[PDB]
Amino acid sequence: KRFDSEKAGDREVQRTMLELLNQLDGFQPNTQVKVIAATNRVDILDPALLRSGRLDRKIEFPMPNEEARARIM
Amino acid sequence: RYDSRTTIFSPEGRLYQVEYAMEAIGHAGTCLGILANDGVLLAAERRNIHKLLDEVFFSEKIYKLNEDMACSVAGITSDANVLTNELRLIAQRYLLQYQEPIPCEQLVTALCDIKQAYTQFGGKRPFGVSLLYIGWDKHYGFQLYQSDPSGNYGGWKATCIGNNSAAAVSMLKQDYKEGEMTLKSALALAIKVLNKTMDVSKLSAEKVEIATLTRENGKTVIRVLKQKEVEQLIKKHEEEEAKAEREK
Amino acid sequence: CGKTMLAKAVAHHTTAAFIRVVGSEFVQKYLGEGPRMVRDVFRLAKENAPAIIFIDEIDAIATKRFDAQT
Amino acid sequence: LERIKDYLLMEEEFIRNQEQKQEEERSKVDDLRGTPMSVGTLEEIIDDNHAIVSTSVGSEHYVSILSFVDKDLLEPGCSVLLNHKVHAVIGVLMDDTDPLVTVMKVEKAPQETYADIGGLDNQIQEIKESVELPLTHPEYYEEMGIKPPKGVILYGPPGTGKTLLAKAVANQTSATFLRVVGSELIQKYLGDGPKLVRELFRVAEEHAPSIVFIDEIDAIGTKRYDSNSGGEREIQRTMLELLNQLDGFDSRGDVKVIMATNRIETLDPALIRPGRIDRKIEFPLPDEKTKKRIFQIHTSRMTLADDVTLDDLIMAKDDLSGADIKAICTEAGLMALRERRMKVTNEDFKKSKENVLYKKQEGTPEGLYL
Amino acid sequence: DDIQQLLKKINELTGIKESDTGLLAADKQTLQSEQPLQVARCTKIINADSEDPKYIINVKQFAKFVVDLSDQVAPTDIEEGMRVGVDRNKYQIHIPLPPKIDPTVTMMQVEEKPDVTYSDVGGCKEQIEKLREVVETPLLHPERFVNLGIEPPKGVLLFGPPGTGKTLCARAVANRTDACFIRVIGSELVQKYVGEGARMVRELFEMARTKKACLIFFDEIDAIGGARFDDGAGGDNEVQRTMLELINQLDGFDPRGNIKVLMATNRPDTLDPALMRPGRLDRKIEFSLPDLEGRTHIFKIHARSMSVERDIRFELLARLCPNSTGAEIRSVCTEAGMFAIRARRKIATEKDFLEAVNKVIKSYAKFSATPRYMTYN
Amino acid sequence: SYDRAITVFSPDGHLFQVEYAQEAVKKGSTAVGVRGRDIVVLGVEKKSVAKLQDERTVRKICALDDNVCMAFAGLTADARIVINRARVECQSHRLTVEDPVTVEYITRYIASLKQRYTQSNGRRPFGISALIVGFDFDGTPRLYQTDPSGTYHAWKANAIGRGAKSVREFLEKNYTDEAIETDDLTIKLVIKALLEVVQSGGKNIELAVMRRDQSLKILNPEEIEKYVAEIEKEKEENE
Amino acid sequence: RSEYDRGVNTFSPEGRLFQVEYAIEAIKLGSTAIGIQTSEGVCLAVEKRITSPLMEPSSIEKIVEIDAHIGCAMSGLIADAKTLIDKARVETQNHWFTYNETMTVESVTQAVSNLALQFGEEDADPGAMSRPFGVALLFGGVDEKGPQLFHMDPSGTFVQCDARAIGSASEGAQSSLQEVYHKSMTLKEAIKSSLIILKQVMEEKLNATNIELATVQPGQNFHMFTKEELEEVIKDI
Ligand SMILES: Nc1ncnc2c1ncn2[C@@H]1O[C@H](COP(=O)(O)OP(=O)(O)OP(=O)(O)O)[C@@H](O)[C@H]1O
Ligand SMILES: Nc1ncnc2c1ncn2[C@@H]1O[C@H](COP(=O)(O)OP(=O)(O)OP(=O)(O)O)[C@@H](O)[C@H]1O
Repeated sequence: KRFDSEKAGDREVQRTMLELLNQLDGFQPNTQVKVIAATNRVDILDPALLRSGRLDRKIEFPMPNEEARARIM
Repeated sequence: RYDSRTTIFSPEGRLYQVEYAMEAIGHAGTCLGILANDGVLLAAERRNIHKLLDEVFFSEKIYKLNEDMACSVAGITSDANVLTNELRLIAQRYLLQYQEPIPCEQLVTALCDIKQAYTQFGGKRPFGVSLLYIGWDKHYGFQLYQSDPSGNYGGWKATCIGNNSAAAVSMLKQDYKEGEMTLKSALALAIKVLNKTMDVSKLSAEKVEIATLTRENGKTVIRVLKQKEVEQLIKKHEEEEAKAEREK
Repeated sequence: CGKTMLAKAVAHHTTAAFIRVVGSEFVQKYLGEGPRMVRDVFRLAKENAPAIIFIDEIDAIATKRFDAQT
Repeated sequence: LERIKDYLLMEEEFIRNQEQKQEEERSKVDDLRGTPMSVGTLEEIIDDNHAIVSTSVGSEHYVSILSFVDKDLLEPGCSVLLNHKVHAVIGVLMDDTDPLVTVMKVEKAPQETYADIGGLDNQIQEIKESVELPLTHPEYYEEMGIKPPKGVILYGPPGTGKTLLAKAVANQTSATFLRVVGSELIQKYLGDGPKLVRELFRVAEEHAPSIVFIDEIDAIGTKRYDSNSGGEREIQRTMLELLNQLDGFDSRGDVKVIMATNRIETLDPALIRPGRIDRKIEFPLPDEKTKKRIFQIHTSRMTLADDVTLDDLIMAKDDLSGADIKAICTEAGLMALRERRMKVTNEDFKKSKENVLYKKQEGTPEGLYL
Repeated sequence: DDIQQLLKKINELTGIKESDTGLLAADKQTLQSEQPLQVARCTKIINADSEDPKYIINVKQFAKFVVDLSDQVAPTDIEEGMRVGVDRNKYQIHIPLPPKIDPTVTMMQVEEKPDVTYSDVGGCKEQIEKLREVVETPLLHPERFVNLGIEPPKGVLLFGPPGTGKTLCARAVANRTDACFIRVIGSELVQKYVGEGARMVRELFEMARTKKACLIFFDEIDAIGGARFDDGAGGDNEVQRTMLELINQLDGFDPRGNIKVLMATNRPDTLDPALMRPGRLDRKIEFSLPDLEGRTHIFKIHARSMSVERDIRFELLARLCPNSTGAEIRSVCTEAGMFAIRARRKIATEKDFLEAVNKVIKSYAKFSATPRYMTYN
Repeated sequence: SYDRAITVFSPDGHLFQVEYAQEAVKKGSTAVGVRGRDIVVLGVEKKSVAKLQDERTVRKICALDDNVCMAFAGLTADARIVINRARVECQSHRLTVEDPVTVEYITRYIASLKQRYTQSNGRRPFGISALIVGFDFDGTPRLYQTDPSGTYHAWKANAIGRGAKSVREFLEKNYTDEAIETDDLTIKLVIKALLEVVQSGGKNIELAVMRRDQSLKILNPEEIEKYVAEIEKEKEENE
Repeated sequence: RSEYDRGVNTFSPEGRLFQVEYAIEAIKLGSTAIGIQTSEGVCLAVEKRITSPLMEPSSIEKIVEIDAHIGCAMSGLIADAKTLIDKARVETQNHWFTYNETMTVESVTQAVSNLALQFGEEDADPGAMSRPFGVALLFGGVDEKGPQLFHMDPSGTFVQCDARAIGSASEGAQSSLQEVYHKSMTLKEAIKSSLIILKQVMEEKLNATNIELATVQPGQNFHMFTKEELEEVIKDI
C-alpha cells in the first residue's frame, strides 16, 4: 500500500511500483507480452495494481479439497 | 482484572466489588449519630433540595424500624428501600415469635448476614447501602450501630457515614466527652459537626434532618424534630459563634 | 448557530495577521503538535500585529506517528 | 579549614593528568604521511602490497603499504588510514572503538565500599561471589568444578538502593566497569541500535575482565510482544541481540552483567533465564534492623543530640525505603537550620519524617472488612 | 588534615617528578618511487562493443563511463561483467579487478568449530535424532535416502521453552558437520540503507551456493523480520523486503539445492506464515521440557565435573525439580557448589543440592514451587 | 490455565482461586492456641481500639458450645456466618445424638461447610482459618485448625493470621512438655508467644481459657497484666 | 493446552480432554504411596511428610480404613479424598446391609469410580462436582477371590495392580517396583521392599515418624496401622 510516511520514506520502492503501473496502463495493447504475478496475501496489494485492466485476471488458489488431498499425496 | 464477580478473590485476598461499594457510600447525604447519655440522636443532610420538590413524605433518610429502634440510610436509593422493608419485617417477626421488641444488636446482625450473603453468591452485586441504627434495649441499654455494604457492623458512641465522614469523625472524636453527652449537648455537637461537614453556609433548617430517640415513662419515643425546633438549635449555634468572636 | 461564520468574519474584518489556523491543515505528522502552530503565530504576530487562532478541524494529531504505550 | 588541602589535592591531580621523534626514521615517515590522513575500511588484501581499500567515496584502488613499525597487522574489516591525496595505506591501522561506547567506561566510582550500604548483607554476599570473589580467588571455583555465575539481576521497590550496590562494585573492581542505561539504545536509524549492543560487548571482551551495569533494563527488553499496530518497536530486535550476546552461540568470554529493574514481572522470560542471569538478587523494603544501620550511616557525619531517638522513628513508622531514610536525615538538618541550630534535636527528626512522607497514600476500606 | 596533607605532598612530589623528567627501506628509496605511482579506482563493466571495444563502466555511484582499454592491457583479459580498475587521469582500464569477496558475509561463516559433543546435550534423544537425518545423515550418506527415492527435508525449525537446549544442539551439529556451517548475525541483516540488507541475503545464498553442501543457522529468526504485518506505516518495510528475499531464495524458482536451513525460535507463533510453510522448512523439531529420565541425565552431565560424594541421588533431585529447563538444572549444580564454597567444604553433599533446588526453583518467585498452602499433600 | 474461576485447574495442578482465599486469612489479626493438660487456651491480638468505637461487638474469639470454643482469623463477616452454622450444628448434634459434640466433629462440620463453598462457582470460598480448642466428653483436651481450603488438622499448638509463622517458630523452640505442666504456665506460654508478634502493646492481648471441666472465661485485662509482669520478672531472673 | 482447558465440557482439536489431565497432574503434588499385592496379603506404605513438629501426626490421614477387609491410600487433594473415602465407607456398609456380605475390593473401586466419573454429567446432584477430583486412591484388600490391589485415577479409571506407586516419586517408585516385584514375594518380603523403595525416593531419612505402613492379610483384619513396629521393621532393614 503506498506509504503515507511524510518526508523521509521508502520512495524508491513506490517509484518501482509506479514503473510497473506505467507499462501496464495504456501500453502493451499487443498480447505478445503477458505477466503472471503471485502473492501469499492479496490484501497488501494496492487497488491500483489490479486497476480495471492492468491486472484483470485473478486465479484464486483454494486450500486443497478432500479429493484433491488424496491425489496430491 | 480481578473485578466484576463479587465471587472472584484478588491475588491479595481482596474482594474489589465489595470494596468499590463501600467506597461508593461516600457520594451520599451526611448521616451522623451520638450515643448521648439519657438519649440518642440521628442527624442527616437533606441533599437535592429544589423549589418544586414537595417534601410531603415525613422524613426521607430517617426510618423507624420498630417501636424502640430507627435507622438512617446512605447509599443507592432502591437498595435502601429493599433493606428498610426487610429490617422492618425482621423486627416484627421476632416480636411475633418471642413477644418482646428485638434486641438492637440482633436486628443489625440479621440485615448484616443478608448483606453478607449477597457478597458470597455470584449472581448479585454487593449492596451499596450503609446505615446507622439508634435504639434502646433492656439487655445493653441505649446503643448506636453502623452497617457496611461488606456486611460488617459496629457499635459507635459517635460515627458518620455519608459525604465528608472523616471530617465529622475527626471533629466528633475531639468534641465528644464520654458519659457527659447529656442529649442537649449532643444536639449542639451535631449542629457544629454538620456545619463543618456540609459545604452549605449557615446550615439552613431545610438542609438538616434531626431525629432523637429517648426513653420516656418506660416507652421509647422516637421523634423527628420539626423545622421550628431545628431552627432554634441553628440560631443557638450561630449565637455561640458570635460569643466566640473576639475571644478567638 | 453562527459561531464559525462569525469566526471567519473576524478574520475578514481583522487588521491583525488572523491566520485562522484551524487545528489541522498544513500540520505534519507529530506528537503534541500544539507547539508548531503557536510558534508560527508568535513570529507572525511579531512581524505584523498579534495574530488570532481559531481552533476547529481539531484532528491535528491522531497522526500515524502517534499511539500511547498501552 | 582543612578543605584547602583537599581542594589542592584535586587541583594537583588534574595538573598531573594534564602533565601525563627518531632523527631520520620518524622524519621520513612524517614526510611519507600526508598532513591530512583519512581512515577507511580494508576490503581486499593483495600480496603485491597494493591492497583494495573501501572508503566513504568508495575509491577502492589497490594502494601500496610502507609501514615502518609493522605492515603485518592488516586484516579484513580493519580501519586503515590513507593519505588524503595519494590514498596509499599510510601505516598501522587506526584502533579506536566507536565514541558512544567510550562514554560508558567508568574509571572513578564516587561511593566507597559496601560499608555505606547497611542491611543488604545477604545481597552483598551474592554480588561478591558472582563478581569480586571469582577474580580474587579463581582457584576455589576450579576445585569445586563450578564455573562462576556470570549474570545477576537486582529487582526491588523504588529507593531500595539497587544502584548503590552497583556503585559499590565499581569502587572495588579489578574489571573495567561499563555503565550503560537500558534506555540508552534509542537509535532512530533502522539497525545501528542492535549494532551498538554488539559494540558494548566487543569492548568488554577487549578489556578482558569487565562488569556491565544496565540500570532500568525494563526499557530495552519487556514482554517481546507482537508488532500489533505495526509500528514495530525494533527494540525487540535490540533485546534479541543482547540475548544473543549473553548466551547466543560462541561464548561471552569473561564479561559479567549486572542489571537492575524496579519491576521484574514485565521483563521477558528469555532474558531473565539461567545462562543470562544465573543469580537473582532481591532488594526488599528495609525492615527494622536494616533500617537501624541505614539511619546510623546517614546520621554518622552530622551533629546528633543525645535527645534524638533513632529507634523511635524506625519502629513508629514502617514502609520507609533506604533512600527515604537519607531524605529524612537531609530534611531534619534543614529543619534545625530554620531554628539556626546546627545540632539536630529529636523534634527535628519527628517533623522531618512527616514532611518527606506526604506523597505516599495507600490502602482503601480494607480495615473493617478484615 | 595531616594525613590529607601527606597525599597532597605525594601529589606535589609526582608533579616535581614529571617536570624534572621533562628537564625498513620502505621509508627510504621506495617512497620516492611510490609517490609518483598512480591510483586505479574500482568500477564494474556492464557491456562490450565491436571494433574499438568502448567498454562502458558504472564506477559505483558516479556514471556510465565509456572508457577505452589502457595501452598496456590485453583486450581478451578485460571481460564483460568483470570488476576493473580505471585510472581517473588516463580514463582507461589500466588493470582488471578480481571479484569482490564481500567479507562481512564471509565473517558470518563459523570457520572455527565449537567444542561441544552431542553427548553433553541430554534428555532430548528424539530431538537429536530428528536433527541427525536433516543435517548429518543426508549429507554423510545420501545413498540411503536415494534407495527409497525419498528426499531429505532440507529444512529444520527448532522451537521450545527458553533454556531447553535448541542452540546447544546446533553448536553440537557444527562440531561434527563436516560441511560449511554458516551462523547468521541477525542484526547484521538489518541495515541503514533501504534494502541494503536484502542485497546481503542474496550474497548469503550466493556464498552458500558456491560451497558444496552447507547448513545455515538462522538463530533468532524473529530478528530477521520473522513476521509480515506489513502495515500501511511500513516501518518494517525494509526488513519485510529482506524477509521476502530470504523466502524466495530459500525456495521457489530453484531452491537451496544443497543448503540445509536450521532456524531456532523461542516464540514460534511470531514467525511469519510463509517461512513456517514447509518446503522452506520441512521439519518442525520442537524441543520440550525434559522428563524425569532426562532431568536425571542433565543433572548427571552438569555435575560430572563438580566434586561430590558418590552417594548423591540425582533421581531424587530431578524429581524435586517438577518442570525445569536444562539451564535451570545447570543452575542447581552451580548453586550447590557455591553453597559448599560458602561453608568452605571442598567436597559437596546431597544436602547442598537440595538447598540449591530450593534456591534455583522455590526461592525464585515461581510461587507454585514454594508451598504455604496446606491444600494438597 | 486461569486464576479467575474456582473450578478451573492449572497446568501445574492448582485451584488458584482457593489459594487466593488463604491470603485473606494471613491479613487477619494473629490468633494462637495451645493444648494444655487441663487448660486448652487460645490467644488473640490486635484489639485495635478505635477511640469512639465500643469493643463488645468485636468478637474474634466466639464460643460454639459449652465444651468447644473457636477463634477466627480472616474476613470478619464470613467468620460470623461460619460460627453461627457451627453453633446450630452443635445443638443439632445434641438433638440427633444425646451426647455433646466432640471437638473433631465440629471441626469436620466447619471443614465440610468450607469445602462446599469451594466446590462450585456462584459461591466464594470462605476467607477464614478458625482455630477450634475444646475438651471432648471423657475429658480429653484437643486443638484443631481449619484452612479455607476445607482441610482440617489437629495441632498441639498453632498460630493463624498476621505473623502466624513467627509465633509458630517461637512455639517450636518454646513449646515443651514442662511448659504445659501447670495451668498458669500454659497461659504464660500463650502470652509469651503472643507478646513476640503483638508488638510492645501488651494490652493488645485477649487470651481466653477453657478449664476442660468448667466453662470458657475471657481473662480480665488486669489478670492479663499480672501474667505479663510475671513473664517480665522471669526474663529479668534469667538475665 | 492452548485454550480448550476452560472446561471438561470443551474438547481439544486433538480430541484430548484438558482439566481431566490437569487433575491427573494434581496427584503429583501428593506424597508417594506404594502398594504391593502378594498371596499372603496386600501391603500399603506412605510418606507422612509431617509439616511441623507441633501438628499432631494422626490428623494427616494418608492410609484410611474403608472396611475390615479393605484399606485405602490417597495421593492428591485432602478434601477431595475425604468425599471419595466417605462414599467407599458408606457403600461397603450399604452392600453389607442389602446383601449381608463383604463387598469385593474391585466392586468398591468401581463404586467410587462411578462418583469420580461424574465430572460433568449435568443430571446428578446439579451444582455438585462441577470439576474432576484430584486424588488417586490405591485400594488394597483381601476379598473372596484373594488379596487384590486396585488403583483408581481422577478420570474414574481403575485397574488391578500386583504392585503400584501413586503421588510424587510415583514414576521413580514404579521403575524400582518392576525390578523388585516377583509373584512368590511374601507379605513380609514385600513390606521390606516397599520401605526400601520409599527410602530411596524420599529426601528425608526414613525414620519411623516419616513413614506410615499398613498391611491387610486374609487371616487378620485391617491391621493397617503398624505401630512401634514401624521402628522395628525399619531398624532391621
Ligand atoms: N448571523 C447569520 N446571518 C446569516 N446567516 C447565518 C448567520 N449565522 C449562521 N448563518 C448561516 O448558517 C450557516 C451555518 O453557520 P456555521 O456553520 O458557522 O454554524 P456553527 O454553529 O458555527 O457550526 P460549525 O462550527 O460546524 O461551523 C452559515 O454558513 C450561514 O449560511
Ligand atoms: N539438554 C541440555 N543438556 C545440557 N545442557 C543444557 C541442556 N539444556 C540446556 N542446557 C544448558 O543451557 C545452556 C544452553 O542454552 P542454549 O544455548 O541451547 O539456548 P536456549 O536458551 O535454549 O535458546 P533461546 O534463548 O533461543 O531459547 C547451556 O548452559 C547448557 O549447558
